[PDB]
Amino acid sequence: QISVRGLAGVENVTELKKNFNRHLHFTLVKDRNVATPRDYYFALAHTVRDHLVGRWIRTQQHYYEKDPKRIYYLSLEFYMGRTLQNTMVNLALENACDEATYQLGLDMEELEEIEEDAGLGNGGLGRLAACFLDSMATLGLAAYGYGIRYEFGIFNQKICGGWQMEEADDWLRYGNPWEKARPEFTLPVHFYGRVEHTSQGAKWVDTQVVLAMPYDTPVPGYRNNVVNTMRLWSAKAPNDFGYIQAVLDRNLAENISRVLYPFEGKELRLKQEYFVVAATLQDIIRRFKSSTNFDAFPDKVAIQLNDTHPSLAIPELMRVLVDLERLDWDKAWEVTVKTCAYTNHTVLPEALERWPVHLLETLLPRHLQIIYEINQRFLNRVAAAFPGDVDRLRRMSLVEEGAVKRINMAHLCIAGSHAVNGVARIHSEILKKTIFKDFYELEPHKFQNKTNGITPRRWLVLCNPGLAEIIAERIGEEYISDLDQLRKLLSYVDDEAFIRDVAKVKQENKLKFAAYLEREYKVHINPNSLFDVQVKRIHEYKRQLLNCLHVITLYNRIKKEPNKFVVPRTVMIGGKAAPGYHMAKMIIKLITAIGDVVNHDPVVGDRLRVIFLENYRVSLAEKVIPAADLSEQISTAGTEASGTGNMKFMLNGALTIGTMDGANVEMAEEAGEENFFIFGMRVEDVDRLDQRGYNAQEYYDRIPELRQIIEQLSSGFFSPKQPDLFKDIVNMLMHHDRFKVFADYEEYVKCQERVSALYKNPREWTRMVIRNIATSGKFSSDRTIAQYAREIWGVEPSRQRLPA
Amino acid sequence: QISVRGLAGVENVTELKKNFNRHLHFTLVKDRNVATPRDYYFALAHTVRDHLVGRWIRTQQHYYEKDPKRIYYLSLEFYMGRTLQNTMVNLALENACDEATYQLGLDMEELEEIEEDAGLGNGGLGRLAACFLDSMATLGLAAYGYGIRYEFGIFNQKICGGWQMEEADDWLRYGNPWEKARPEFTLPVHFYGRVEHTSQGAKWVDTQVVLAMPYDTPVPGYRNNVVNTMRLWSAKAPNDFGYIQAVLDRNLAENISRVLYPFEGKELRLKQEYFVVAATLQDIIRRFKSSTNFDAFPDKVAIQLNDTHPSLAIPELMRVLVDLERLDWDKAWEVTVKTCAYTNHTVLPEALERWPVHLLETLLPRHLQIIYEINQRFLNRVAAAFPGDVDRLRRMSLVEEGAVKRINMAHLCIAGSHAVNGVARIHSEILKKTIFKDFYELEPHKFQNKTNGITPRRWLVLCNPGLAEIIAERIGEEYISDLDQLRKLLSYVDDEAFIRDVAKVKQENKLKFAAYLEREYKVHINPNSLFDVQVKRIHEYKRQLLNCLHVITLYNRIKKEPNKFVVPRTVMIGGKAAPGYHMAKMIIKLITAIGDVVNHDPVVGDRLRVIFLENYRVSLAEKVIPAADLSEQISTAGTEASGTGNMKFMLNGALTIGTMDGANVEMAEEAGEENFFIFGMRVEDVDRLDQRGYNAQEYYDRIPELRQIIEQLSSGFFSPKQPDLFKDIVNMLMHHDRFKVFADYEEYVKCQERVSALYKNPREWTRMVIRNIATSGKFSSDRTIAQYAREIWGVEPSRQRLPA
Ligand SMILES: OC[C@H]1NC[C@@H](O)[C@@H]1O
Ligand SMILES: OC[C@H]1NC[C@@H](O)[C@@H]1O
Repeated sequence: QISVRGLAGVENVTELKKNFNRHLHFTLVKDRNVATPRDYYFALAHTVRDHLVGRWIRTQQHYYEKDPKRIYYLSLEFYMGRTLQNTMVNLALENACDEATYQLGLDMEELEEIEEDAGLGNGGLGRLAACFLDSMATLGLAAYGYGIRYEFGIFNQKICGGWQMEEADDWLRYGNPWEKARPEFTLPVHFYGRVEHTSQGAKWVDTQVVLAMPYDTPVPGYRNNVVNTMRLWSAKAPNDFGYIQAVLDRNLAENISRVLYPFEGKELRLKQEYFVVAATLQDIIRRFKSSTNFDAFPDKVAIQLNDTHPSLAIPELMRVLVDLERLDWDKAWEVTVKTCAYTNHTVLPEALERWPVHLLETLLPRHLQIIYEINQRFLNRVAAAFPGDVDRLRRMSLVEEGAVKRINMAHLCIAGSHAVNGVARIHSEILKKTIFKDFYELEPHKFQNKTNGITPRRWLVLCNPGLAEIIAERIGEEYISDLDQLRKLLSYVDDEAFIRDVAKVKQENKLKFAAYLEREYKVHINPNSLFDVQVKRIHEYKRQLLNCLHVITLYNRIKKEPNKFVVPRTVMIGGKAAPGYHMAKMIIKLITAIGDVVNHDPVVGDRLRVIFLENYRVSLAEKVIPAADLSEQISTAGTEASGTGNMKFMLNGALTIGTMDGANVEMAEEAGEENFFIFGMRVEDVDRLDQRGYNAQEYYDRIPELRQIIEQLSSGFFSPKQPDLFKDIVNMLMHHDRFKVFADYEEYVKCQERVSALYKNPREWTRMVIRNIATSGKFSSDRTIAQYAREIWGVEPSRQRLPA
Repeated sequence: QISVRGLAGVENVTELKKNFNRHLHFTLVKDRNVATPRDYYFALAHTVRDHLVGRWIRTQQHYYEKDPKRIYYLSLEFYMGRTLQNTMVNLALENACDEATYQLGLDMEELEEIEEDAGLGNGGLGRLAACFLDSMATLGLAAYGYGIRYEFGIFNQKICGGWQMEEADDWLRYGNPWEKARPEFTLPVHFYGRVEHTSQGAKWVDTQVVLAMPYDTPVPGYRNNVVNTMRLWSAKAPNDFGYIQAVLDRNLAENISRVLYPFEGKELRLKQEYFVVAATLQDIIRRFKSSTNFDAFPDKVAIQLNDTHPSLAIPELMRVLVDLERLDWDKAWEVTVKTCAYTNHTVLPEALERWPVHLLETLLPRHLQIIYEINQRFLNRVAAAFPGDVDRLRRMSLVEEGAVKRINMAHLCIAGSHAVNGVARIHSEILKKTIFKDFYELEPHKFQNKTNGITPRRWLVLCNPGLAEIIAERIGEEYISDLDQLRKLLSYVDDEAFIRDVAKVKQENKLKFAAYLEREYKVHINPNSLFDVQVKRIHEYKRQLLNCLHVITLYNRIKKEPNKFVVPRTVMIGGKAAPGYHMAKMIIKLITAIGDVVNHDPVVGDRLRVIFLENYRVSLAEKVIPAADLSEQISTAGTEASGTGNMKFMLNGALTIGTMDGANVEMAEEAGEENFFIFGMRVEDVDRLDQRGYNAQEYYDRIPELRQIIEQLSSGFFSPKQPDLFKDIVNMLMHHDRFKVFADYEEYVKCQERVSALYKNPREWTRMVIRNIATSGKFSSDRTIAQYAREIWGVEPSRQRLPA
């Protein structure tokens, strides 16, 4: 249909049709009589997979020949979403498949909707890694994603009477046609045991052996015929493991790759972490030996560590080079530091892993020895650089004293890596000034920034084809792999035909999403209202509560002056809470409770709707973001390391209400502050407040509108049958608010009125939109990856094709 | 190469080659560079599978149209062996594939050897069901095998210092290309719960739901284009089943289809049994409704129950018809009796399932109620037929008193079935006279015989192509689906060219197997010796111990007169012992212990070898039976219900040494007693001995040669480092021998001398062989199945093709 999807020729369409029939017939073992839409989805998925694998074989063939420096991206989270459309777009098969399935009496869009989201990630970190794989392939890097094939992803979220219910994600129930099991490349991973010393170094012995089975998923670049590999590890018990009981207990080892953790210091967590690290490192070493001399290892291998999760890669690499390959400490260490780099994804104190010594002792005794020995040599470097600074010595130690003895894994990461980066400028500055100040003063050259990005493939071409077409009409298709080219849309801010087109696309997207809400969730929304959307994980730092306070203000204002005009709004909030995070679960209930009162008040009518979006995930993100008018990015300054949803919204025609936090600062810098709704405390202001002490009572005393809301919550206004249901929320807001919701309330409400004012003038809104879209180029993951490649890994990106 | 495999044409071979490459490329995701022989095996297996599925679809399509009476064969054992060659032969693809793989630089025979045996059965019962599926498809019956997809089969047997070690059978490690998972046809199976009564009948409530997932395996008929289905059930936990623990405990439900039991009254056993029954019955009912009126059910459905294992099918069918479909008792019962039939496979007291009431109460409360109610109505039938016979009432009851209360499942089987059969004439007679006398006197018309059979496809054409070719040269190919035609070989017993050919085939088979022993197991055997082979499960009734006593006699005779001529022999014994069957495990050790002494005695030389065959299984049976001269079938009279190995040997050119037990009686009747080495007690003689009382001491007192052997065993002759190792064996032989080994010793040794005498005259041996092969026609499973079809199920077999 459109230009951004490819050619629907004569030979391709005819050839696709007979491969569809072949897979339905031979692969699926069905005919037209018993074939359900799911079988049709599988037949198409298998047919498209055929074109991937041909390119996949050639790519790995190619890397064998050229022998380039290999990048290893290690994450415990790969938040992939659906694969079919992404695959069709990157291979230029979308129109051929659409025409081909049409000629068969099939709707392709109906088929796409049957694919389950890969349950392989939680949130930002996981989606980031997905965007990166896409970018890495698009830029011709010989890169590998490595992680765990969780049998059950992050839970599916169901709402029952306003409460989050968790239910298992059986995304694999019907099979995954994209993955290829590789049982022939299975690998031992060791646990417990003991250390023995011999005239010939240390030996790890009497170990429980868990086997690690790899599944491979192809990762297609954008129209460059490069197809990289994402390799995911599954746990499988060994074969010599009454007789019936020995076979049943094989389940115990296989529990490692069973569930993604929604930092909780459980053993199973540590085991997952070592599991992915150990198998991955064996694979990396094996691949390098098919190039003896580990001097060249850093020129052939780059390993990127994402948060403290794969931190054990450092002692593990040491263990292999020292105990097994017989290299001297100093040489092994030189190789480890040059190979590894460390990205920090968030400063949240409750996410920087600190393991108890008594646990590493039991589970990985040799690793503890290596850590102690790393710590010792590192501390002599500190001692010699800062003579007499004993407090620095204990601050910088990898070992923490007091209560239980712990190993700070972030400190390990810094010591054993040649580069350390944060994920947006302000965040990387914060690392340098606060939590890693000591390490920065010792090695200022390790510390870099790499502002996060999103892929324009999924996050524009795939999810918003309408917008993608009108851009291409004016400036052509080159922007898809070079998003900076969107600057050229600046010369169109005054063009009347373009203003109308941007506004029409937005309204089409809104109408569409409005109709999805009704069909699948029977809830009725006004499509000409302002689509006010906050979508991300539920957490107090993200301050869904601040949004809640605004929604109630608008409602109270409508009740006070009902016959006075207000810009209508649909307020949408979606996100999962962590299962044991009580406050987050209460917030969800608060939101749905506000909906119950507001959506059923006749005096309000269709002027305010509060909708909770159930089971927020990648594929729901692809539907809601194109339809949004207002992006809520309202974390307390200094808490959101970057964010990436914000970039998704910028790129899709939403204006942003936000604090100067994470990437917001750089988004506002790129579009100009005038084109951005910035409100609230900067980082400096939060610090000043922290010094004097935060007293929420003061805000309750001076702001009558806020006082009313607190009273309403306390007295059961939003919970008539359980008057004191939100007592924990009120009590937290009043006495124990770490994120200072009340302090940003006034300026947030004031900013919101300005958002409303501007929306009454559609023409000016849309011009402001154009200025955002036109300046979103910096936020491409192509740009991010290009920077990692040049400043960290030491490989040159490439835009060159591989033969078809 | 040969005529019995098909045409290797021009279009087929060319077309097979590009499908081989397609699966290697696209299915396997490999190229010539990384492709191991296993990948080549998988590429061929996938290519041949393509031709199956085309016929598979049409067959089920066909049955939908014609709507024939459907046969359901229920077994907890399906002992399938390898599938590739069987598949090639039945489709007539063997020569096309051989030529096709040759043109690619591949040896097909090398590839065949990479396929693992389906770990889905234990022994006779399991192999019987396999032969039957083959026969049912060959004879055009709309039949379905139903059972459990055990994740780990029967253990693999390893010998370590003469002892059986059990190790898990991970036959699925690399995947099974023959099966098709069907997640879309998953089914609930209920456990525990309670019964509630309502104005509207009984209700089963508060049940644990285990889900039952079906895997389908195609079952090709012989060159008739019929392809039936074998459906196997896998356990999978439900979706609403801290949060981490709820996901891990999903393993508990999935333990149902985890391991085949090597009758042990465990709960997990009962659960497996109910599991297969419940899901199977739901499937049967569903299929019948796509024909309201359950009067026609018996005309559309036949269910065959194999031993007491699927006995719960009877109360389960009642439960569905009464509680769910709302039929009256009497009508439901009429339907159940007409649908079900029961085969008994062995009279072994320790294999007739008797479950404790307290267990059925807990696990299946409604089923217990239905059983009690069945028992009540059945006992009124007994009371009215035999007025005043109270002991008959308690003998015939489904409920047993004393100690723990038990349900006799065999009694249930008889009451709720319209036919009951044994598996060889003598065995069916025994059922009528002894263990089911009471039931026979009440309903003489239920009781039938159906002598077991083997398939000539696997057990001649597949395993012995050499013999298959020389037969076809003289009489053509028609015998493969009509084995009675072997009678025509009678007119050849005096033909000189045929005598030589039979003898040459045998020697080729022997040379071949001799060379397999050396390569894979480095053990050196004389190929001109008499190949004396006893292969079957190790059990005292099978009397491997009697064979052992002969081997030691021969050895002692050689030591006494070393320079006297004896017909050289290789004595081969193979078989698995049940893990907790102590005596059987000791017997194995005894056999290997005899080997240690005998194979290393210089004075013996290559005149006697004792080899234990490790890990006896279907594919080893396919190698050893063609190579055998002497078939040991030496169970105590009245203990072997039929046997089937015996028929395998008869058909492959071995003479038989045996007791008049099971099918031996009918084999001797068909070939004439003169052409058979019958020895020992008949059934009548065992009875007479049982009456007087068995005193083994008496035989030890009168037979000096036997006395010597006992002394040797006791004094540590075969166990020098552990003198008293075989004390349990001696002690059992002497005081607690239930199978009367000593009583058959003299006549067994005497018979063995006659076997030896005849072997010195090769020409007469081979003529006697011809007379056996020529009369083995009755033992075809085609004949057996034809009889089940006509006398039990009420369907007419057919030899007609389906379109190609
Ligand atoms: O770096 C991935 C994510 N970590 C926390 C967010 O601020 C950031 O986008
Ligand atoms: O009927 C299957 C098997 N049960 C015991 C054996 O005698 C018989 O072949």
